Amino acid sequence: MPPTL
Amino acid sequence: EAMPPTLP
Amino acid sequence: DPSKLEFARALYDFVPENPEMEVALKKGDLMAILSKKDPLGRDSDWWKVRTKNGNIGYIPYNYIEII
Repeated sequence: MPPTL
Repeated sequence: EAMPPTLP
Repeated sequence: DPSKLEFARALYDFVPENPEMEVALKKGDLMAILSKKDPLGRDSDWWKVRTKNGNIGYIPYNYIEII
């Protein structure tokens, strides 16, 4: 939440 | 060119 | 060549940590994919795109879907 960068 | 929805 | 572009939509908000190189996305935002590689033609998890108001910059590949 959100995805990993 | 494009077509969706719905991010509720 | 514009008629060859892919386009993508943002699945999440993205606030750029380096706004010098990166562009911001709001969930639902549309964009065009300019490149999937880094500037030197190598694989990359950061994709170059053009936003809804004509800014160019990089975004995370896993925050988008390709229409």
